[PDB]
Amino acid sequence: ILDKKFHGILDQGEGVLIIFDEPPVDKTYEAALETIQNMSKVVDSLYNKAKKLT
Amino acid sequence: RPANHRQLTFEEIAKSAKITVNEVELLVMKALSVGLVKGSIDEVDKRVHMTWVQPRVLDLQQIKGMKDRLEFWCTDVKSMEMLVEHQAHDILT
Amino acid sequence: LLKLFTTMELMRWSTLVEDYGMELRKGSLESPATDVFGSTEEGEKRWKDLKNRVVEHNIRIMAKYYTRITMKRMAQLLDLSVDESEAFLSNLVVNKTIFAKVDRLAGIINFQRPKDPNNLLNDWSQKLNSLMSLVNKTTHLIAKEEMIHNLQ
Amino acid sequence: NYNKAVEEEDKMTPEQLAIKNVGKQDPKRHLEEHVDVLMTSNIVQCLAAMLDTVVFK
Amino acid sequence: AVQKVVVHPLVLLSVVDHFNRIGKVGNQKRVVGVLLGSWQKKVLDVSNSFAVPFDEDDKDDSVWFLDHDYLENMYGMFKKVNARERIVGWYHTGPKLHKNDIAINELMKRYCPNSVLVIIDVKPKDLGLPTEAYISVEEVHDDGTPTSKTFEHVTSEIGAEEAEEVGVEHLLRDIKDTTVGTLSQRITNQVHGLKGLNSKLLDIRSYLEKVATGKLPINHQIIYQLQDVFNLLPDVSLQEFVKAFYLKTNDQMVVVYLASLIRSVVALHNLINNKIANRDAEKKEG
Repeated sequence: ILDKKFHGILDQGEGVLIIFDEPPVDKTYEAALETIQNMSKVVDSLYNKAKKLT
Repeated sequence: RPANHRQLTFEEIAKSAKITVNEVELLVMKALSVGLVKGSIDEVDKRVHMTWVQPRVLDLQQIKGMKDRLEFWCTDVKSMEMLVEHQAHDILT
Repeated sequence: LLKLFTTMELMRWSTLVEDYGMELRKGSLESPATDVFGSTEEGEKRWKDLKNRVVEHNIRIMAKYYTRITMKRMAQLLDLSVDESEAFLSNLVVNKTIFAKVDRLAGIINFQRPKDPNNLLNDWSQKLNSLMSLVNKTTHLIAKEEMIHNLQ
Repeated sequence: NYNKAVEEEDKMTPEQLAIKNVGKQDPKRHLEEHVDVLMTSNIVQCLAAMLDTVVFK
Repeated sequence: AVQKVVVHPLVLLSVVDHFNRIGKVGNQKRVVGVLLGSWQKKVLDVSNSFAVPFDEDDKDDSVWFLDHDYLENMYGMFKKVNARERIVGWYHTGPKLHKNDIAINELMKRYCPNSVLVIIDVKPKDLGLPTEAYISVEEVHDDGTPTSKTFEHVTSEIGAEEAEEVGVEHLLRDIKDTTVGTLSQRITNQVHGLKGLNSKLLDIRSYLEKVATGKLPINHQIIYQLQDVFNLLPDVSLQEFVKAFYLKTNDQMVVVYLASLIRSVVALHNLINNKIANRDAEKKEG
């Protein structure tokens, strides 16, 4: 699991291993991380703002 | 029954169909071979599930009293069309 | 044989013993029985390859009604035990012909499809199949309407 | 996926708006063509989300 | 097994000027003509037609007039202008049928693999589709009579081939391409909702007149077997789409996640550079 050769969940209580996985969602990932970059760029425009003001 | 609970229990089947619990499975797999109904029958609850069927030949009293579905459909999808359009009324634009 | 090839019609295996074993009780040609089931360490493997037929082909006829079954009911339908069930589950899961997933937290498991693997496919299948049906509807309801209102 | 793959080069423009004082001849404007596509395309998607609740009743 | 054709309304303007002929020649009120063309596939295209001088008695309605002075030598003309655009069918107005249509079809069926009686629309106010096709059919019955020939609804559309908009889209002078989702969708909502539900009123016309004063195709074989398809989901209280409501949360998932994320980027889009242009204009106007 820690080397990603095996994607699932083990158990000790009921003793039931269960394999499943679904990592990639670029609808979330690519969009929101590019919005983080967008917000960094808007912070870079905050000095055009703070320059036109004062 | 037009209504839901289309995950029907096997009970009416084994009562009125003169069949047993070990043979409801054959009763609907032979119907899969027939091909007029193709249920996704439950087998953890033993429930005989209802999917699409081949309905009837004639229900002339329900050819007359299908208004409670047809005119139901007509005036209610019409009214809700008028309601969607009436909430988005003045963006006629 | 051929009636056992289409849906396999979940018969009694001792009626298979009747059919495929009273061929030695033939006052005629027994050379079919001699060539097929007169063999012992090949013909006995054919008898149990036909037990492999009942499990194999009847899992392929029972593959419809799953996503919900326990294990005892699968023993009560495969016409064999739970131990013969688990041995056949073993050799057919290493077959891995259709994607199985079996588990004994309580035993409600089965041979299965990939277990409804998708999101919006349900919207696609259900609503677009049913609604493109409902858009073909009006296009041939005008058909029926004109053809019946030619006369009345 | 179009509307992300072109949005990263859309946001390669405000870095070019950081010209610290002024070092750019006129706005060279690439704001548009990703307002309108998003606008009408997701209007289509939200009214498509309407469409099942419309046709069904 | 024919779905759709491609329609040039150019010879429908020939239908228009023969609709100008019939208003000033005499007793012939309806426009009846002959539809040339060429089977290409299940999809098809039409480039020319012509309009017969036709009369039809009100008494014993099987009285056709399709002159072979007007068919054979005009067919020589239409063959001389092109070998490709030959016969494919004919056309008359109204929506329904008159009686003699079957024999008018079978007249020119001897020339064509499948002659088509596309019933045409000169004064369009209809609720469904424009002009629509009918193919040769042998469906007879489950009863086994002598073979039925009443040409069944084997549909059509108005397809668009190619350029012609030198004429057409200069002749528009009014219309606009709606950037879809700009009340184009509610034009469609109006037309398909209202015009499919009063098509459902045509269906209640069927399902009321064929109940009160309507016989033999009352449950023909396709009324009840399609009341099946009507019985996809007609149910009583709220029809309980119990799977489909969390599945509709799974639907609304994608839409309003793009709304939140993407329309917040739209907020960033308009707002940040709008403040740039705005406040620059504002105080750099000093």
